[PDB]
Amino acid sequence: GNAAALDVFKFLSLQYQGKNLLNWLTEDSAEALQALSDNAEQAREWRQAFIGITTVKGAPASHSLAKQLYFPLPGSGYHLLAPLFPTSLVHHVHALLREARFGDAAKAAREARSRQESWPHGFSEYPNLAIQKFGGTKPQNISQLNNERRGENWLLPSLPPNWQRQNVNAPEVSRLTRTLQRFLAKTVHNNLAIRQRRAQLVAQICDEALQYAARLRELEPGWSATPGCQLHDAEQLWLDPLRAQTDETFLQRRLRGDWPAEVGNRFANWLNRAVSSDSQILGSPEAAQWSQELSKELTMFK
Amino acid sequence: VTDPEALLLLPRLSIQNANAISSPLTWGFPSPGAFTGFVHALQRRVGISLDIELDGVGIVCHRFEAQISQPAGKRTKVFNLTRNPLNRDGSTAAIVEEGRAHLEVSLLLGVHGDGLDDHPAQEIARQVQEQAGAMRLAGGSILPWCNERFPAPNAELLMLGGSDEQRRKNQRRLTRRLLPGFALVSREALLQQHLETLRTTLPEATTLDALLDLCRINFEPWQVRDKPGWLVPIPAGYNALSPLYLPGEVRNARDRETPLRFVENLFGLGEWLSPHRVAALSDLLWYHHAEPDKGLYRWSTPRFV
Amino acid sequence: LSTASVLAFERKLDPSDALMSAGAWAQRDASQEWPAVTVREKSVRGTISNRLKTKDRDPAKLDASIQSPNLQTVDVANLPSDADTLKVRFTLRVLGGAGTPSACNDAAYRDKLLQTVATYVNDQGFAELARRYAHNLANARFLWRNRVGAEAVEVRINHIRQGEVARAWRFDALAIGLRDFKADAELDALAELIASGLSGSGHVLLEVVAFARIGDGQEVFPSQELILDKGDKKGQKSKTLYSVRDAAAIHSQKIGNALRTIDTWYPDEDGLGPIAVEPYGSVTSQGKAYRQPKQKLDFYTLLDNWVLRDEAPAVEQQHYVIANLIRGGVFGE
Amino acid sequence: LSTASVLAFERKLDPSDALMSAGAWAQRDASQEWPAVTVREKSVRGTISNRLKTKDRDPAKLDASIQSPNLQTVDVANLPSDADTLKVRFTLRVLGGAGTPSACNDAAYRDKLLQTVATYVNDQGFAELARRYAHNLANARFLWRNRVGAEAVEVRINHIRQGEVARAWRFDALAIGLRDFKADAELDALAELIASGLSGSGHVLLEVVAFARIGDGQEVFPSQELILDKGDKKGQKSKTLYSVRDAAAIHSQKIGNALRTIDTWYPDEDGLGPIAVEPYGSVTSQGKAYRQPKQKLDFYTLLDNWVLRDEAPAVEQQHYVIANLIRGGVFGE
DNA sequence: CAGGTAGACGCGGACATCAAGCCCGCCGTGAAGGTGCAGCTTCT
DNA sequence: AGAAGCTGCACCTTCACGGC
Repeated sequence: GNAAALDVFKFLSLQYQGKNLLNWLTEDSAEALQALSDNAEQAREWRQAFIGITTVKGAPASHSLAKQLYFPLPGSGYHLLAPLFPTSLVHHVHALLREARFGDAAKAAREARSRQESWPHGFSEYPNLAIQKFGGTKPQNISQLNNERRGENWLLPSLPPNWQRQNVNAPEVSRLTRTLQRFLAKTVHNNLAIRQRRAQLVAQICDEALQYAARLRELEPGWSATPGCQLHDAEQLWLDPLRAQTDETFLQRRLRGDWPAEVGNRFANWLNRAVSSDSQILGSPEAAQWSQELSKELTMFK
Repeated sequence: VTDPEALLLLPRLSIQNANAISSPLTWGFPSPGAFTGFVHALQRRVGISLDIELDGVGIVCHRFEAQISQPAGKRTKVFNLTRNPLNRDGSTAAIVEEGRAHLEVSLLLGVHGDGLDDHPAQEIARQVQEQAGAMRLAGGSILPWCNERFPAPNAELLMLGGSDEQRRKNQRRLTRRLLPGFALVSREALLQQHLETLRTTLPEATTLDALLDLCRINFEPWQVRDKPGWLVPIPAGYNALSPLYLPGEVRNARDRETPLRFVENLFGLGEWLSPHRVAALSDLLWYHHAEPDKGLYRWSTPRFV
Repeated sequence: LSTASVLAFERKLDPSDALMSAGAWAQRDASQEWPAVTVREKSVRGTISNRLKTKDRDPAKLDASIQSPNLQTVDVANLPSDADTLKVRFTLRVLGGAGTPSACNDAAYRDKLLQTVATYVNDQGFAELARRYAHNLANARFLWRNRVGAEAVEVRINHIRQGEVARAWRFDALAIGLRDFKADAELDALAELIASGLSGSGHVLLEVVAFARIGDGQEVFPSQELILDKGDKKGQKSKTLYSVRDAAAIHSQKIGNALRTIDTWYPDEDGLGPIAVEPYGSVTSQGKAYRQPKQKLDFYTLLDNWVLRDEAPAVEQQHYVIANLIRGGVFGE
Repeated sequence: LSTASVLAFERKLDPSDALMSAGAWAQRDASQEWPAVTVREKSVRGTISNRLKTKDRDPAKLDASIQSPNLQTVDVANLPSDADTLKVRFTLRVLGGAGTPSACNDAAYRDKLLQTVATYVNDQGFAELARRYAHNLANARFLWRNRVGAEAVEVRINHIRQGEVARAWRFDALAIGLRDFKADAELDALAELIASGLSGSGHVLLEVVAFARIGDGQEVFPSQELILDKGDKKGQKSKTLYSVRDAAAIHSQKIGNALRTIDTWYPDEDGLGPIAVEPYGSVTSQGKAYRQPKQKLDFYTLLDNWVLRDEAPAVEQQHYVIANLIRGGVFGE
C-alpha cells in the first residue's frame, strides 16, 4: 500500500503475546476495550476498521505495466495469465544457511580435517547468487517485506555450461589419408619419386601415430579394465603405462614383445581398409611392410 | 498424439539482450516458456499459411554471456542495468532492474502437418528462418547473421523420409550441427525421486529443488556430494491464484476478448545434457500442458525416460 | 471515445551492439582481419578533487584527507600504437509495420489509430523520417565521444539482401553535419530503402561500419555499464566498460538513441539541435525535459488529440508522433 | 541559479601511454625502428633498512637486523650497453569547447556557466593557458625521473595533419627551465596552435618525441603499476613496472599530470615553481595541499563565486578555474 | 629416363646444504521514491 | 462564483567473515 500507512502495520505487528489475533483481531474481547477504554462505539468502529482493511480487495486489474502472457490452450484459444510476484521466503532459508551456522560448520570444516572427527552437521555454499533490489534507495514503496530485506531478492542461478563442469558434462590425419588415396589413384610413369612420396606420407602417418601416443601419455598413468576391449588389447599397451603406477611389476606382458607387431598389424589393417582406391584391393604384403615399419619405430623406444 | 514427422533445425541464433531474469527465484538462462511461445508465435505467423503445426522445440545454448558484475568484496553478483530517460520535469527516474544476457542457441522444432509431401523440401525451412529473423526470442533481438566469412543454413529432416540406417545416419548428421551446445531437459521424476529419498519422516516446502541447486560440502564420517549433470532450477509453468474471469471483467488487460487469470510461477528441475546422449532426438522437445480449469499452465519435455 | 488502457509499441529500427576494432587508415578495404580493442583494468593514483561535506566533521581529518592521495582502479580502452583508426561496426534491422500497436485494449481505438497512421502514410509517407534516420546513420552520431576529436570519419553501409550484399554506400560523416538535414541523392536512396523496410513490406538488414581517425595510441570509449553503487564496496572502481566477445562495444540502446535524435521541432529554440525522440521529450545531458504537458506539445496530448478528438497537429509534430510510434513504448491509462 | 547536482567535465588535452625505446645519440633522426626497452624482473638480496617495530624490538629477534639478506623481487628497465639515449613517444589530442559540461541538471546553471566561460574566452582567450601548456610540452617534464640526470634532452613535436607532419618544432628541453615561462618564437607558434585547438577552431593531434642521454646501459624509469592489494608477503613483488606489449611505458595520466603543472598562483609561498591544477591544489608526494578551503582560493569557492554570485575573481584565479575546467572531473552538490 | 634389398642400435649408478623475503600512506560522489491531501489556479 | 486538474509538501524508513 502507501508507505505512510506502514506505521499502522508497525502498530498491528506488536507481539504483545499474539500479533495474529491483533492484526485480524477477531478472537479478542479484552483488546477491544483496551484499544480505547472509554466507550464501545469508537472501540468497535476502530476494531472493524483494523480487521477490515487488512482483509479487503477492491477490484481486479493489472495496471498496464504488470506482465500478462498468452498461453496456448490445447485445441485452440488462449488465456491471458497475469503473473504476480510471490512472497515465498527462501530468503530466510538462504540467510540462515549462509550466516547462522554456516560459520560453525565452516570452522569445523576449515580447522578440523587432520582431526577426522568433526562436528555432525553440514553446510552449503550457494555459488553465483544474484542480488535484485526493487526499491532503489527507499524500498518501502514496494511493500513491507521488501523493507525487512533491503531489496535483495537473492536469485539462484541457472547458467548453462560451456563444455566444463564438476557435476557432470560432456583432422590432419584424414588429410594425409585422403592425399595418400588420391596419390595412389593416379600414376605418372611409376618412378622413384612416387615411392618417395608414398614413404613420405606413410612416414607422416606413423609419426602422427607416435604424436598421438605421446600426447595421450599426458592423461594419467593408471588406466583400468574400462570397457571396449574388442580392439583394445594390443594397442592397450602401446599407449604406455608411464612406469610409475606399476611400482611392483603387476604386468608381465609389458615387455614380453606382444604389442609392437600386433599394433603394426592392426594399424596396417586400418590403413588397408581406409586407403583403397579404384585399385581396389591393397593386400597383405603391403600390410606386412607397413606393419614392420611401425614395429621398428615402436621397438626403437627401447 | 503430439508426435512430429519432421524436425526443422534453426541454426545457431545469436541474441543480444535477452531476459537474464528468468523467475522470482531463478536467474540466468531464459525460460523454456519463452521458447515455446516463440515457436507458437512462429506457427501463428508462418505455420497456418503452410497448413503445418509447430509443437516442441529444443535448446542447445552454444554460448552464454550474462551482463553482470561482482561487487568488489561480496560473494554474490549484481546486474548491469540500463539508463532510462527523465520523467516529466527533469529528474533521474526510479530504476527497475532488468537482467540482460547475450545468448547463442540453435533450436530444432517439430513440424507436424500435412503441408509437406515432397514439394517443400528446403523452402519451408527457408521460409521459417527468413520470417523468424524479424522476431525476438526472450526479449532479445535475434541478430540475423551479417556479412561474414560463412553463412549458416537451416535444415529439415523427416523421420519417415528414410529407412532405419538412414534414420540413425540423419540423426547423427543432425547432432553434429549442434554438438558443442547443451540440451535442456525438464527433469521432474528426478525431483520427485530426490524428494522421496529426502522425505524420511520430515516435510518440505521448496527445499527439494534448492538442495539440488546448491553445492553442499558437508561431512559424513571434508567431503562433497555430487549431482548428475547440471541440475538447475527452472520455471516450469504457472499455477492459479484466481478463478478465471470473462474478457469484459478485468480492467487493463492486453485485450478484451481473452479470459484472464492471476497466476504464480511454478518451479522444477532441469538438466543441461550434451545432445550426443539423448538416445532419440524425437525427444528433447518442449510442449505445453494446460488443464485450464485447474490451473497448471505447464511446459515440459515429456517422453524422455 | 476513450483511449486504450494498454498501448504498446515495439522498437522498430532495432540496432545491434557496436564492436570496435583497430587498424590503420587506408587499410579500410581489408577491414575484416582487424583486431578488436580489449578493455583493460588499470589502477590510478589521484587526489581528493571532489568537494567536501563539512557537516558532522572536523577540519583536521578533512584537510589531512585532501593532503593524502586517493587510489582507484578504472577500466580503459586504448587504440594500439600501430592503429590510428577506430572501426565501429554494428548491424541494424528495420523491422516493418510501423504504426501497428503491439497491444491495444479497445477495438475502436485500434481501428481509429490504424486509420490515422494509414492516412498519414497515405498523404506523407516515411520520407522525412527516413531521411533523418539516414542522416543519423550517415553522420557518425553513434560515435558519442569517439567523434569529437576525429580528423576524418567515414561510414560504410551495406544492405544484406539474402545472405550477401545488394547495395553499398560510402559517406563522409563530417560534411553531413549533426545539426542540419540536407537533401542528397545517396541519402535519399538510403531513405527510400529504409522507408520500404518500414512500410511493412520488408525487414531490411543493414551493416554500418564507421572508421574514425582518432590518433595513434589514443583512448576510445565503449559505453559505460550502470552499477547503482548501493552496497558493500561495489563502487570502489568507479568505471566499468561494456565488453562482448572479449571486445569493447557500445550498448544497443545507445546506438538507438544516437540514430534516433532527429527531433528539431520542440518549443524551446529548435535551432540548437536535434534531440532524442521521447514522450515528454527529454535530454539527459542538459537535465531538462522539453515538451512538458503544460504546453500542448508532448507526445501524449498530441496522440489523443489526433486519434480521439480528430484534430490533426501541425505537419512537423505528427512526424514526432510517428517517431514515437517507431521508437516504441508503453502508454495508456 | 544554484550549482547543479551533477556536473561532469570531459578531458581536454588527452595524451596516450608514452612508449619508450632506446638507441644512440646522433642517430636521433632515423630513430623509427629503435628497439624498445623491455621490463626485466630481477631478484635482489638486500638488508633490513626499515626501522624496527615493537614486536621485532625483542633482543632475540633483532637477528633480522644482523643476518637477513631480505630477498626482494623487483622490476628494472635498462638501456642496452651500446645505447645511451632514451626515446619517449606519445600523441596528444587537444579538443576544445572547455566550458560545456557533458552532464548537467540545472539548465539555468548550465547557461550561466556557459555565459561565464564565454565572457572569459572573449575577454581573454586561451593565451596564457596554452602558453603554459606548450612550455610544459617544451621542457620534458613528462620525463619524470628520466630528466634529473640526463645530459641533454631534446624534444620534437610534429603536428600530424592527416598522416604526415604539417609543422615540426624542435626544442632543447634543458635550456627551457622548469620554473618560469619565458618567451620564444617557436614556443609562441606552438602556443598559438594549442590555443587554436583549445577554442574548437581546428583539429590538433600532436606527436611528441623526447630523447634524453641517460648513459650507456644506465637505468631508465617507466611508470610503476599501482597494485590495489593489501597485506600479504613472501611472494609479493612490491615493484611492478608498466609496459605495453613487452615495451616499457609511462602512464597516460602521468603525462597528463606533468603537462598540467601550470599553477603558479596559490596563496602560500610561490617562489618554488608551478604545481599541477587540482581543486584543493594538492601535491600528495610533498604532503601539502595548497589552496586549502580555509583560504578562499580553492576551485569550488572561486567557481561558485564566479557563476552563482557573479563575483569575478582575479585574472590568475580565472586562469586556474578554466585550467580545472580543461582538466575535467566531477563537480556539483 | 631409372635410383636396394637384409639386420640390429648396452648395461650399471648416483643427481647438495645453509640463511634470510621491508617499511609508509591513501581508496570519490552527484542521481536514480510512491501515495495521499491542501491549496492554487484556470475556466465557466 | 462554483468545478477540474496540477503542484508542493508531508509521511514512511540501515549489515554478521576465507574458489570442484
